[PDB]
Amino acid sequence: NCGQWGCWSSWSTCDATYKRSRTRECNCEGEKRQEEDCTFSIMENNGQPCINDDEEMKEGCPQPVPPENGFIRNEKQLYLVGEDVEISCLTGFETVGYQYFRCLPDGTWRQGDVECQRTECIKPVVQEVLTITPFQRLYRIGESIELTCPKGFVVAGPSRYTCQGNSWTPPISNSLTCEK
Amino acid sequence: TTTFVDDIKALPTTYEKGEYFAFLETYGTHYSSSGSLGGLYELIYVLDK
Amino acid sequence: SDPLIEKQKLKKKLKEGMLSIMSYRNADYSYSVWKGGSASTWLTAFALRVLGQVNKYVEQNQNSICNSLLWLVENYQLDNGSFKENSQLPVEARENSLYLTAFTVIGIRKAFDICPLVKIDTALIKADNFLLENTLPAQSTFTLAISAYALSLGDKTHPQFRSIVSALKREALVKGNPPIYRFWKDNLQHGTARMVETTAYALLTSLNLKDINYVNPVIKWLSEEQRYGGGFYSTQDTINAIEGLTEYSLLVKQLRLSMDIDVSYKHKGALHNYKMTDK
Amino acid sequence: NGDNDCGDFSDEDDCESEPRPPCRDRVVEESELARTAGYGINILGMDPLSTPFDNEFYNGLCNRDRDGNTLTYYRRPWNVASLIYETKGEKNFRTEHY
Amino acid sequence: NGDNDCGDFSDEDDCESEPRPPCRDRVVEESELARTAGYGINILGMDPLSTPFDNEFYNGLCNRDRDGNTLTYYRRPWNVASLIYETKGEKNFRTEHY
Repeated sequence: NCGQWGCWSSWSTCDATYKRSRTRECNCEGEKRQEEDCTFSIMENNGQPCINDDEEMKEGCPQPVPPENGFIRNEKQLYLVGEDVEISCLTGFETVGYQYFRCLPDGTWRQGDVECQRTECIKPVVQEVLTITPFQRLYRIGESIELTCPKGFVVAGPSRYTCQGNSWTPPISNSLTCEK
Repeated sequence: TTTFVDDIKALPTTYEKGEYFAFLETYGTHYSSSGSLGGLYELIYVLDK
Repeated sequence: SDPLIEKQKLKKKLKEGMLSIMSYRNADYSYSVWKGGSASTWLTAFALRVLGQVNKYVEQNQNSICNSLLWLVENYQLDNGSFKENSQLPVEARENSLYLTAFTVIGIRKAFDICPLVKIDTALIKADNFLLENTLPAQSTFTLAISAYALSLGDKTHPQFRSIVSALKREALVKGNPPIYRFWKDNLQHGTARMVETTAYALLTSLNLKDINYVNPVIKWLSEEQRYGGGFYSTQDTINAIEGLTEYSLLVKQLRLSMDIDVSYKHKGALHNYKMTDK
Repeated sequence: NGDNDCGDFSDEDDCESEPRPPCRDRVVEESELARTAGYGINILGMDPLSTPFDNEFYNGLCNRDRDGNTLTYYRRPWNVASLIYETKGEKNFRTEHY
Repeated sequence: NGDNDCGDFSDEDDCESEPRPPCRDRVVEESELARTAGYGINILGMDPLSTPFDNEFYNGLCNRDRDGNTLTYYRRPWNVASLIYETKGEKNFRTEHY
């Protein structure tokens, strides 16, 4: 049968923060304190799951090609035979006619008569300098809007333009770029 | 010092000889106005016949 | 135990929490963590979320929330639509800016239903424009998911919002064919589970779109997985997962098919009546 | 504040604030010296006993003990009022004859 | 202003201004010397006691103590009015016979 570290202490109560500590006594080389995390964030208990090693991103009637403005609800990969999905118009538009796509026995679709008419025009995303008058979320057909470059130098071109539901076509790269 | 100040603050005023006798043994009877650091040595021996 | 006693105890704990969150209110109506030395927008929006959750049950003073939102709109709102905080790789700055902006959008949208204001609506419009303009590049899964959720709390049928949702669905991770589990990973080709936040944000975004088939695999993922867990802050993700489970249960309760259809003529008698049930 | 009174980490159970040290100067702990100043001698018994009280606790700002044989700084606990390092020494002799 | 009176960082709790040093010259602290100048000797008891008062506090501009065996500068606290380094020494002898 022929300094050394002593026994560790009991784990202190889990504090409000993650910080939970345990202390060892040299009664030598080593550590006297060990601070670990604890929150018990997992409240649900169903069963021990089994995990794989690594996965990948990507591996009846198929997903149809929607009309203009798309916006197909409850998008799925495969639709059952006979199931009909309603399509809605993207803002800002409105559903006119018969808006339903029913799965044919074959891979084709019925493609009922439907269209989208613009009910309100949206605020332009041209540049942050506006502060465009008037400043709202949506504008009905017949309302005019005015954009300026504050506070000194301004941009030439159409200052006041209204939306008549005619698919506004302002420049997107060099829209205003008001120079001195 | 803070301890002596606290002791003087928590001190009676009706001639409490009991606590005063304890304070006396605790902080001495009288302090030194001037000292002399160093050290002394002496040896004596006596003979009689 | 009786449900009434537990409900009363929970109400008492909610009152204690309301007193606690009132103790964290500074004189400037802002919200701070340590004694109010510095002002933080993250904790402010977190407390705004908490107060918006409280709004639905007992009561909350509207005047204390309207001015609190006006403070942020006046100070922490950039002219571009971004949001920042005072209390403290070039693209990481923009990533953090978009994160704070989405967090503030979530907070203001949660606190907007009780205090409708024109200035708050203008701030929401500006922040939505910022998020729709600056989320074009693929920066991070977590930032993409939090921006998608912040935009789904508002307008859900925006073109750029649908593009962001499609990009997030393309960036989704699946397991099996058909996918049994669906989740999102922040790091590409990588207390260690950090993807739970973005998975919860994408779950909330999908629940805002009312798609049960797309939500079910994420529910299977968050029910049992390698989290163990396994989340941050906490409870930045814990409350998000609780809200996701709550919205899932609510939407399941929404699909009961108890509709009683009675079709009739305008100027004449009724033609027929339908009694719709689950069977 | 680095003030050990109850246990090793008992008083230091949880620290939300920064571990502010009470004193910056290097003062070596009282090793094998009068630190154990408690003694329970029996007038009817034998040599003094161990300490009947705690002698490691300290109250506030460190009180320097800049004295001793070598150049080293010791600590004086708040329970010990005073300690001197005087190396006094004396001896006697005597003898007689009858 | 680098004037320790109450605690290590008690008086230095918060400093909005710059930490202006009170003295630029290098003056070593009074190590194991008469710095502990308080003594509570008992006329009926025994050898002197420790210091009954604080002896580390200082008031204003450092008072130089440019004296001693080697070339070193010590500090004199505002409570100690004077301190000399005189190395006096004397001894006697005597004897007798009857």
